[PDB]
Order: sequence, then structure tokens, then C-alpha cells
Amino acid sequence: GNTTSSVILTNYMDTQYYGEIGIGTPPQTFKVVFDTGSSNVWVPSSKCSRLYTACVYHKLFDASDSSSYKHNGTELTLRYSTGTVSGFLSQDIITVGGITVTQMFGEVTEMPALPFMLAEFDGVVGMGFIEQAIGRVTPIFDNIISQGVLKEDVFSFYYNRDSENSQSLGGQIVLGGSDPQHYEGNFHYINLIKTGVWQIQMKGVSVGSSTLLCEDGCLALVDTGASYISGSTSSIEKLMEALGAKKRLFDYVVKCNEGPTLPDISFHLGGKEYTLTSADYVFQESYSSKKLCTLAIHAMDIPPPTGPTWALGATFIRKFYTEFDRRNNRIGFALAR
Ligand SMILES: O=C(c1c(Oc2ccccc2)n(-c2ccccc2)c2ccccc12)N1CCNCC1
Ligand SMILES: *[C@@H]1O[C@H](CO)[C@@H](O)[C@H](O)[C@H]1NC(C)=O
Repeated sequence: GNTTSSVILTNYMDTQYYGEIGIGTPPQTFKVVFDTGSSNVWVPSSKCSRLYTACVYHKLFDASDSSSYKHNGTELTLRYSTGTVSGFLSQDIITVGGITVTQMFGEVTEMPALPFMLAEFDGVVGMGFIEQAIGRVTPIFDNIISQGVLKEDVFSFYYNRDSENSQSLGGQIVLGGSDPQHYEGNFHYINLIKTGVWQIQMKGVSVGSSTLLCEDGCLALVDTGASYISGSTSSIEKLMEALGAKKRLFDYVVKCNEGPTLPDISFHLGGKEYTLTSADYVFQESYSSKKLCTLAIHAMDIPPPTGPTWALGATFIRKFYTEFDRRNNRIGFALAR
């Protein structure tokens, strides 16, 4: 192939990065997260009961308004770390950054308020492998590859640190390459443990100068759909005791004045150390001892076969521009700019 294609992303509060796709003829536009942690495409359906408040608030796909729609109707349930969606399969034309593909996707009829009422996006575009696709449906990137239009069998993620001011650009996905404008230095590559999952070996997790965690190795899922860096409950409990952080319901907190005093956290991947300073992992919203500041690291127990794993989400990608290489089954990291 010859072409490169980009998807402009919106950065919502440093936690949600989403772009727009079109589905059907004429195109019905949806805000979607592009998720390397999963392999299914889904959007909410017009068939979703309005008793699900998430379906009242999000954009719904109406098959009755699309002349290119092809019925399927196979029921499917997608169980994610933060919640579950259920619905049925359909086929239609999807437009992603100027690229048009015929795609099988889920029409979601059951969409829980938690977490979906907290989502700025409507659906998900899974960027993982067919091996992880529920119902063994061909993932969108595999269908785009089949077209033979892309210069390379790769895709790259840039997630901006700036979520506020306009004219910044929230983030960017490049289909078929990388954007040198958003990284510096050279890519350092890490081969996948196996095909089918964007997961790599991690050799250790350091808090300051000492390797408190993951000595003897562990797994690291490079997950564009996750807002934070996550580890298993036991790993995070140990990590947080070392930081002096206090557990709450859905996160860990530190007194805001303590934020800048927190140690660096280093991830040992492919012989290189990937270091995040406290500015990279603390939501430093004030400097008061009277206020609590949340950390962009949390516990998430991912079940087998994928888990138990650490997940390197938006917290990590903000610092490290990421290239997902399908041709060589590897992931490249470079310093984002
Ligand atoms: O469930 C999540 C996650 C998720 O939802 C998604 C649901 C489906 C697809 C993508 C995101 N969100 C999320 C973020 C903001 C609002 C609602 C949900 C997470 C926030 C932190 C950590 C994980 C997830 N996963 C599991 C699937 N892969 C990415 C992380
Ligand atoms: C749904 O799609 C798959 C092809 O991807 C097909 O094999 C299956 O039989 C379809 N079912 C119907 C009822 O159209």
C-alpha cells in the first residue's frame, strides 16, 4: 500500500481519548475509543431500551436509516474490566479517517449506567487481534489491512498531556505509520509474548531506586482503552504503601502537598527503563494539605488468559508515543512531544 491515515482525538480530562467514525449510508457519526485491549467494534443501538439511561444520552445506530446495512442478528455479550455490554451483530460500511471498510460490529441493546453514563464516547473500536474477538468477528484493522492501501501494517497512538485549552489537539491515531511531529528520538521495540494480544514481558517495577515489584518478571498489556496504569490488587496495594497513598472506593489518593514529593515509578521493558515522575502520575489539582489528589494508577484484576497483567493505559502513553506493529508482532515506544 501507499497511504497513511489519521484520526484526530479529543482529550477529555486526561481520562478519555476518542475520535469520530461514520457508520452506514448516509454516515451516522459516533464518538469512539480506539482500544488495543479488545478486538470488537460496537456502538449503542436504536433497539436499546430507553430504560438504560446510557442509551438516552448516547448516539444510537439506526439500521433503518442505512441503505448499506446487512442484517446478522447473532447475539453477543462483551465483558470488560469496567462493565458489560450486550446486543447483536450487524454489518455496514464504517469510515475511519478517510478509509472506508465493510465491518461486522455490535449493536448494543443493553448498556449499564455504570460505567457508560460516565463515558463521553458512544462506542468502542477494538484494535486488538482476532484471537481476542468475541464471536470471532474480523477486527477493523484486519479488514483495513486486507484492502492493501496502508503503507505499513502498523498503527500509532499519540495522547496529549493537555486536555484543557483548544488548538492543542487531544491526540492522534495514525493508521499505516507514525507521526514524527509527535515523538523524539528513536523507537525502542519490545516483541509480543505471543500473537493475539498486545502484551509484552515486564522485567520489574521500581519505586524510586529499588525494585519493589515484578522481580522475576510479569506481564504488561499496552492498552489504549484504559485511562490509567493498572496492576493486580496485591501489586497496587504494595505500590501504594510505598507511596504513602490512601485507598478509596475507586482510586488511591495522596494529600496534594505530598504530590511533588512522591518518587519516580519505573517500568522495565525490553532492557530499557520507562520512568514516570510524580507529575506524570498525580492529578496535581492543588498544593493544599487540606485537599486530596488522585493518582493515575489503580488496581484492576484482569482475568485469565490475558491476566493477571499490568495494563499500560493513557497515563503511560501520554509520556511514551506508541507504535503497534502487526507485521513484526512488536510494540515500539518513543518519547512523546
Ligand atoms: O473497560 C475498560 C475501561 C473503560 O471502558 C471501556 C470499555 C470498553 C472498551 C474500552 C474502554 N474505561 C472507561 C473510562 C471512562 C469512562 C468509562 C469507562 C476505563 C477506565 C480505566 C480503566 C479501564 C477502563 N477497559 C477494558 C477494555 N479495554 C480497555 C480498558
Ligand atoms: C453472521 O455473520 C457470520 C459471518 O461473519 C455468518 O457466518 C453467520 O452465519 C451470520 N448469521 C446470520 C444469521 O446472518
